[PDB]
Amino acid sequence: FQPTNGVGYQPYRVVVLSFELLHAPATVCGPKKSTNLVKNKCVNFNFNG
Amino acid sequence: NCTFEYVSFKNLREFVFKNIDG
Repeated sequence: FQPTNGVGYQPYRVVVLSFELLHAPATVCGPKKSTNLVKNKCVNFNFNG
Repeated sequence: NCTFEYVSFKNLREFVFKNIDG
């Protein structure tokens, strides 16, 4: 690995993400954006499902 | 092949362990 090496021979950092889902509940999920809360008004609420 | 990992007389320590749908 040298500065003058060809692009094919230049170093490349490789990061592979693999996602495995077995017969078990899933822990790693995406973020769940939440809206602001309003009091003293008739609203349709959803708290933790 | 791991599928999980978590890290955090005088005493009566009672415990109840159970499994429901995994």
